[PDB]
Amino acid sequence: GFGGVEGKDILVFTRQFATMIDAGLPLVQCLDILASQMDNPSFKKVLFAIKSKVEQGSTFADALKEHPKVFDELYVQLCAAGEVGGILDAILNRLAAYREKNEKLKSKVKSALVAIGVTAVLLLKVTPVFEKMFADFGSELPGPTQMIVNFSHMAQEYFFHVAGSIVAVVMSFTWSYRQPLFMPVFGPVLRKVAVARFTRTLGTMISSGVPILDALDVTAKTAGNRTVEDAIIYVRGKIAEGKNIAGPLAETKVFPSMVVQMIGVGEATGAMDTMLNKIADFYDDEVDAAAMIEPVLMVFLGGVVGGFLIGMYL
Amino acid sequence: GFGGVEGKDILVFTRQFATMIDAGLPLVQCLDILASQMDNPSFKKVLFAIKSKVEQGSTFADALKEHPKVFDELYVQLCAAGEVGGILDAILNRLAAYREKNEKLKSKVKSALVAIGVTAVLLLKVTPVFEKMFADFGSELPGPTQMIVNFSHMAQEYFFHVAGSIVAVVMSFTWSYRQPLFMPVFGPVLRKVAVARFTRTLGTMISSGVPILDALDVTAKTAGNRTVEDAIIYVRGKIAEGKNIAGPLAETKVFPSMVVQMIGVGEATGAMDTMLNKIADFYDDEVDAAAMIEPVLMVFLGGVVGGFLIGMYL
Amino acid sequence: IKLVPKEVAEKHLVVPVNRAGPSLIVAMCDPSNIFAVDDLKFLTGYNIETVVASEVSIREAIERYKGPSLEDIVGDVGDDIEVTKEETENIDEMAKAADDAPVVKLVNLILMDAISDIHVEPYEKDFRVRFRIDGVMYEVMRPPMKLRNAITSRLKIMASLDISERRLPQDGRIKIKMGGGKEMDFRVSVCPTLFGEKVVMRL
Amino acid sequence: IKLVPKEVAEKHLVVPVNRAGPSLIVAMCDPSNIFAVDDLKFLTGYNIETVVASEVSIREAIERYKGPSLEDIVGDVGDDIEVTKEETENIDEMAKAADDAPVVKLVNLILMDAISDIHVEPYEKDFRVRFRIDGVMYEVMRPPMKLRNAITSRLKIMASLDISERRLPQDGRIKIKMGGGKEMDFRVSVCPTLFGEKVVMRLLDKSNLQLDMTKLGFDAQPLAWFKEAIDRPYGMVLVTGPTGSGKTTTLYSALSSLNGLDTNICTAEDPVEFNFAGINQVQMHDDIGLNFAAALRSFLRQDPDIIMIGEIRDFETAEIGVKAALTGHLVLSTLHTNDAPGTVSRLLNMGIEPFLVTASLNLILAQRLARRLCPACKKPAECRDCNDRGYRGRVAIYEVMPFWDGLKELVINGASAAELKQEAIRLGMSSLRMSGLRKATTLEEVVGNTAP
Amino acid sequence: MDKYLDQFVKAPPAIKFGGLAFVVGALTAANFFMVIQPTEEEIGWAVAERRK
Repeated sequence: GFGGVEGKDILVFTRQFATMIDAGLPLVQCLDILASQMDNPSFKKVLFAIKSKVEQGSTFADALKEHPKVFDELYVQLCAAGEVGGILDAILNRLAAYREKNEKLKSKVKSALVAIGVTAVLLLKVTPVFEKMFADFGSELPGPTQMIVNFSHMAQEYFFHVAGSIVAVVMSFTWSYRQPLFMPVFGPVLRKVAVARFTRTLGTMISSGVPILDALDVTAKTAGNRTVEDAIIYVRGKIAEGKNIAGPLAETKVFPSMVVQMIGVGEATGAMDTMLNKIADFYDDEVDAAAMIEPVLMVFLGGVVGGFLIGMYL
Repeated sequence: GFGGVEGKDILVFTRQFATMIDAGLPLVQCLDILASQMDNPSFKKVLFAIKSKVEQGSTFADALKEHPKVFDELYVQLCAAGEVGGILDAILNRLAAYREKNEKLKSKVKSALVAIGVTAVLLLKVTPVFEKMFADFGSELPGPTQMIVNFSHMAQEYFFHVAGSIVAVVMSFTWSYRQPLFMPVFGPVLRKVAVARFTRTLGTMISSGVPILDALDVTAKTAGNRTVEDAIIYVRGKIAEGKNIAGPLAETKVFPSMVVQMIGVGEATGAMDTMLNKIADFYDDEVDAAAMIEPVLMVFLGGVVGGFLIGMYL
Repeated sequence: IKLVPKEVAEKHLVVPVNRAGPSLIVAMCDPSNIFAVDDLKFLTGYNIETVVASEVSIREAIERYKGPSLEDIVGDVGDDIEVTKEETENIDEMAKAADDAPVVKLVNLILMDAISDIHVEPYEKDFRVRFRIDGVMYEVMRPPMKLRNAITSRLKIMASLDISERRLPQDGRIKIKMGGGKEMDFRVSVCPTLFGEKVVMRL
Repeated sequence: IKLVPKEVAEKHLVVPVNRAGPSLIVAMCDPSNIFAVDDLKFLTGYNIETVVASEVSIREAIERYKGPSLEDIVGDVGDDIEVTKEETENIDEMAKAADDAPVVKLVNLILMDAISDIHVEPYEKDFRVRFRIDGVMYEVMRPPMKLRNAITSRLKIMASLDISERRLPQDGRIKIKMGGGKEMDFRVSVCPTLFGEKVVMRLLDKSNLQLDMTKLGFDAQPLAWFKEAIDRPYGMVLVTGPTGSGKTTTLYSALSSLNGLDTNICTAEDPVEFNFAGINQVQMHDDIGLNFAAALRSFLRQDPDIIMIGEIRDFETAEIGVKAALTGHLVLSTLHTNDAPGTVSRLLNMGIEPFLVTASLNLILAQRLARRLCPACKKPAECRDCNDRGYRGRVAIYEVMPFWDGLKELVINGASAAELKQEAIRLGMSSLRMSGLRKATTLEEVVGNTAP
Repeated sequence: MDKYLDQFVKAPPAIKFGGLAFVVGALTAANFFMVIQPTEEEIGWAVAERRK
């Protein structure tokens, strides 16, 4: 018996492979880099073993088959479908987006059938069960009827409470579904997520040995947010013209003073790889902290429960 | 009407004065340095004005009196008590520790009625509500009584469950209050805080113009953690013998590969001041952000809930 | 400091004043008196280092043992250089009336501690000077580590700077109120000067 | 450690003391006893490496017993050099009472691990040395890679530096508490030294050589009188020489030999090496983050009659130095070089001109090591700097004394009395002459008698 | 091994004698207890018989 790896940790590693492979590095060199940039041993250890099979000439799909407890049949088949069709790059991008959506969805049920499914049944009916069970403590409560009425009339009068229960359900479903003119002012710009991804990708390609300009040309093709893609094309154009990396960044609001000042050190130090790796880890942890997706649950959780109980009493 | 300054910003500045004054720099030169190293204008601006009074010959206590909205009566009196008794150095160290405890205590109530208050009620009773909900689903559960007993006996037998609920509460309160044989292995070593303080102190004395070795001799007397003091005495001893600063650091785990690589660039560039200032501000921001403070919550969260449910079951 | 009975110090007009390099520093008014010296050698059991001092200065030190000073120090309105010397002095006199209720005019020491070449090389080393006619000569002025350190901060501060282990060397200038200047080099601790703290003054 | 029965060790006075490179190290008092050796070979089944030891030391070790050490190591209050050796030792004794409850006085090894040439070339290579009489000889001391590495860090650290794969070579100096010095070259790993880590130590041993070293034939008494003179009227001098020809020793000799009791002298060194029996003296040492220039720059500032710079190696200080010479101080220092283009090249390459150095530098001694098989000879190979030339080749140098190695003699080579005249006058010049022909080994006493 | 053996020729007359003595002390403790218990039993049988 062996377990997989965390949702976070699959995420980081699938993202960073998709990024390196779409950069045109050799698959074995992609594998080496993410292993060598890893913080947990179990990841660095596996990825050396996956790479060891790839250097014997096996496909990535067949190399991941050595860890079926970590990469399930659906993951390998996605890889292998990409390898068979000549689309390994775009299926890894798909898998990275998949792993990101999976981790975010995990944090965000749990915060405040897997665990998400069992916890989501369990939260969706907790209250409405409470409710039915206070309303089953005997007869002649607030709002009931006597049991001798005809059933249809008894059930229709309680319709109030059947309704307050369904509304309670709809609410906890909404919290679980949501929760996992200046025209340019209205466009979605770069977020925290998109800066964290950028920084990880660049930290990744620099630590591997790619120059800054080669890493930026790859990244400018793999950036999801259009306004950031436009930002990064401008940063790369500025750097390729001979402007200093920290100065192309300083023109764009999305990079704080600390980010620019830290990058500006990294330029003079030949340590940009790592400046970016520490920036990226800082951002990835700020991202996963960012907490209102769990407090607003609980607001609607007990607020609806209490609204039911109040409802019939009155 | 004028406001004070932030808890963070009093902190940084009281620390860095205590550090410079305990170094034996002249008080006016201490004042100049922290003003000249400041990032906010309002701080650099005041500290030029406090220094302007000190160069007219006034005490630091009487110079801070020009900003009574920033340095309260209790702060000045501590300074003035230090100045009257010949202990200005040790009362500034006390004030720096005070300001650090004040900022940390501020972040840490406020963090998460705001959102923290609403989320903390909401987490503290979630479980104990679930619990009362499953135990209100009728009669003749695990451990109950029949309703016809006398109330006092019924309530006393359940005392088990009333107790398992309170314990659940105490636990989630502990996680919210805390959280905001190899004998040497058991000693508290250097933390993030202690590295951030060290780096700020050194960034501070180097930017002011002190050499590395003069700054290390002061710092080795003002380091609070004993194991770090022992580390820093070894770093200073190595440097004074003619070993290169990055090489004395590289022997000690508390300095990452990059802190060392960055310091190693600073040695060859004559920019150790700039390097240390940016290292320190990176660390100070990592400190105030700060991942095990959230995983251990959840351990006690569901672990206590489950302990209750099992408790009456049996 | 320690002697045999206070009475013996006063009778023989001698006073121990430190212990350094296994020897007891003894300030003595009559160093030709082998009876007194041998009495001190036998009673203390310590090897002596004799320092000649003026009789009344020894007596004064015996009786002080710098109190009247230990209190006048806690008077911020004295050290303040912003105040003209003419008035500052007055405070020190009137404040001194506390003990006996007179004005003492001109306390030499109380003033000496509030208001062409001097070489001060290390701890317990006699100062050397360059005299206008005599040139390099040794002097009867020595300071042990504590006194050295105190001088050193004194001179440093009056020259307007802050010498410390962080900034151990200091090249400033003293402005005597008489518009007269002097070049002061100075070192704290032993980090650059193994022989201890030290100062030089080219008047 | 392991033997057969404790009784057998005591009876035969032998003790195993380690196992290395499949062999059992056996300390043995009677290595001629083939019966005992063959008994140990048969009973252990192990191949032996025999080490002779004094009988009572073996017995003591048997009864006392790398373990007692494995615990005394975790005692920070021991390694600390800030603590006087006299007290530190005490802790080690009392702490050792833990095992058997006595005080052992003088644990040789426990001390040996806490408190003229040594060549340590590689892994598992026997150390070589230069003996005062025997010269190059092999030694019974070898260290495998682990022990080498450990020595290497030990010596590195005691010299005050941090050798590592990032900084694999290290050219420092050990300060023996007896004030004595030694030059240490050292290499970690194999990146520069394929044969493994390695170290070399050219031992000084000091308490500083005096002018009593016309015993050692290094400088003739006549020349030493000429320098005695020279140093009294403040002629500035640099001691040049290849590595370990005697530069620092000779310098320290010349300052030490003079009566410096009436002049303020004033020294700036990267580490202590200079001992002087003189009262008016300020000793200055480079600290963290200070350049040599900081200390000289601020020091010349006071009033030194004499300035001694250990050795010029940042020439930003060199510049301050020759500036000090042109105000008219008496400056002295050391420089690594073997002849005149060596130095001048070396001096000019951080921006002092030969007008400033050569014009204000008075005398330059050149030191050597001469070897004739096993004699170790340090001699002053040779130099009076007259000045500069307008339109030139510059450095005008009049060689006073050369050293002929074929006869081991110092010859005067065209120097005349009219050269060294450079005196403010007749009475001054006369004083120089008297010291020339008119002008007890310990430094304290020698200084004591030049003083007079 | 012989140093221990001459520690055995010097001392353990004393140590063997001592061991014998501690043993005989224990056995006398035991037999005194084994004469105190029949006393109690005997008083008991007295109390039964008189009740008959």
